Parts: sequence; C-alpha cells; structure tokens
Amino acid sequence: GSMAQEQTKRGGGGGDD
Amino acid sequence: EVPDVSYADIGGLSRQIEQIRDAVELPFLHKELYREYSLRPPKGVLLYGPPGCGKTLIAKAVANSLAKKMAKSYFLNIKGPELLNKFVGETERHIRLIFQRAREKASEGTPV
Amino acid sequence: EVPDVSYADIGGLSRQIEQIRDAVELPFLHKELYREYSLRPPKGVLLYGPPGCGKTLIAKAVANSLAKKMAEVKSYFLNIKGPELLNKFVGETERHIRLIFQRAREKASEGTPV
Ligand SMILES: Nc1ncnc2c1ncn2[C@@H]1O[C@H](COP(=O)(O)OP(=O)(O)OP(=O)(O)O)[C@@H](O)[C@H]1O
Ligand SMILES: Nc1ncnc2c1ncn2[C@@H]1O[C@H](COP(=O)(O)OP(=O)(O)OP(=O)(O)O)[C@@H](O)[C@H]1O
Ligand SMILES: [Mg+2]
Ligand SMILES: [Mg+2]
Repeated sequence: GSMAQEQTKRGGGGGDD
Repeated sequence: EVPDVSYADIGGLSRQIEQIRDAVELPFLHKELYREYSLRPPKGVLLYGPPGCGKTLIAKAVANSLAKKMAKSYFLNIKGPELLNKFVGETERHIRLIFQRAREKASEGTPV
Repeated sequence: EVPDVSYADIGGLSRQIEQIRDAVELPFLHKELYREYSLRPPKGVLLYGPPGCGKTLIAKAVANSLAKKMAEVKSYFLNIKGPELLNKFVGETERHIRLIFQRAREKASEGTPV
C-alpha cells in the first residue's frame, strides 16, 4: 500500500541527415 | 580462463561436490550409459546460499575438473551487466551470438 | 590538487590510523616478507562512524601520504563522488565502472599500490 514515482532511463538513438 | 583450482582446495563441502560431479561430469563421461536407461541429462544447475559460501569457488573448481577429468573443453563465463548496451541494438544480439558460438563449439565436440 | 593534511594533523585516533596505515603500507614496505608467508595485501577497506569524526580526514591523509611516497620515487589515488558515476543511459554506468577498474589495474604494480 504505497505509491511510486518513476525516473526514466534514456536509450541511445542516432540518425543521419 | 581461470586455472589452478580443484576440489582439493575446497573443504567441508562433500555432498555438494558429489552432486555437481553427478550433474555435470557424469553425462560427459558416460553418454551411452545414460541413453541405455533413457535418462535425460540435467541441463541447468543453480547454486544458492549465504554470501561467500563458495559458489564461485565450486564453479571454477568444476570448470577445471571437467577439463582434467576427461581422457579441449571450453568454459565460458559471462556476467549480467556485461551484456547490457545503451543502444537499442546489441542488447539481444550479443547473447544470441554467445549462444551461437556455444553451439558451434558443441558441434566441434568440446563440451561447453 | 594534492591535499595538505598528514597523519600528524589528526588527533585522538592512535589505533584506527595505525590499522589503516598498516593495511596501506606494510604489504608494500615488506613485499618479500609478505611473500614468505604467502599473505596477500587486503583489497577491501571500509570506514564507518558518526558524522564528522574524521573519515574524510583520514582519506585526505592517505592521499597526501601516497603523493609524498610517489614523489619520493599523483595519479594513483582515485577520488570518486558517490552518485557521480551514475548516468541516465541504461548501460553507461556499468561501462564506466569497468573502464575505471581496468584503468586502475593498468597502472597497478607490485611496488606501487593503487
Ligand atoms: N571450502 C570452502 N568453501 C567456501 N569458501 C571457501 C572454502 N575455502 C576457502 N574459501 C574462501 O571463500 C572465499 C569466497 O569464495 P567464493 O568467491 O566462491 O564465494 P562467492 O560464492 O563468490 O560469494 P558471493 O556469491 O557472495 O560473491 C574465497 O576467497 C575462498 O578463499
Ligand atoms: N582528530 C580528529 N577527529 C575528528 N575530526 C577532526 C580531527 N582533526 C580535525 N578534525 C576536523 O573534523 C572535520 C570533519 O572531518 P571529516 O571530513 O573527515 O569527517 P566527515 O567525513 O565529514 O564525516 P561525515 O562525512 O560522516 O559527516 C575536518 O574538517 C577536520 O578539520
Ligand atoms: Mg560470487
Ligand atoms: Mg565526510
């Protein structure tokens, strides 16, 4: 019986032009 | 590959060494004997207990004893956080490549 | 910036300072005698206690002692803030840990502790 708050973990992403 | 370890270094664990011999060493030493009784070899062995009780010691000891017992065996050690990549790719590619190499070495005949 | 605090600047700890000084110097002051007994140097040191009792002071003293020892013969002492290595990317933190340990063991030698 408790509430949680989320911390995100960014994932790598790369594009060309 | 970690050499210089054997069951002789580990003391006080007699039953567990015998069990890990039965589950791992015995299927490699005897295959037709297993097939005669239609007993499938155990595929997976997990070690659990209080910290520092010798799980890694038993692991390296059995890894060396498999090579020494046969009359070329390959031991692969991989950790969890090792196979994690920040990119979206290679998170699963590395594991699949590792298992493909394990299958290749098995096809070569060397136990993995 | 090398800290300028030595063991003579810490008072009231004639035992804990002795223990850490032994664990840092004795395996490297007498290597052959340690090898004779086959006693490896300790690889894990933990400091705990109530806040503001001298833990970071002892850390600075150890850093200064290492700096003086190396100057007798600078980059051997590695200072890491607690959550500093934490990163938002999923795999960056483990890679940073592995890189740090690999660099530390790269410079490691029998006569020079890291
Ligand atoms: N008979 C024994 N059984 C277990 N450990 C032993 C034995 N004899 C010596 N040890 C010592 O115990 C230490 C811990 O061994 P090991 O690394 O296998 O534990 P571990 O399973 O990795 O612990 P953890 O999983 O918590 O890291 C070794 O450094 C070894 O020197
Ligand atoms: N013998 C001594 N024992 C304790 N403190 C001392 C002593 N000599 C000087 N100090 C002073 O105590 C202050 C705090 O010491 P130190 O930074 O080592 O503790 P700390 O690591 O901040 O503790 P915590 O992080 O748990 O709060 C230092 O600024 C130092 O000037
Ligand atoms: Mg372990
Ligand atoms: Mg402090």
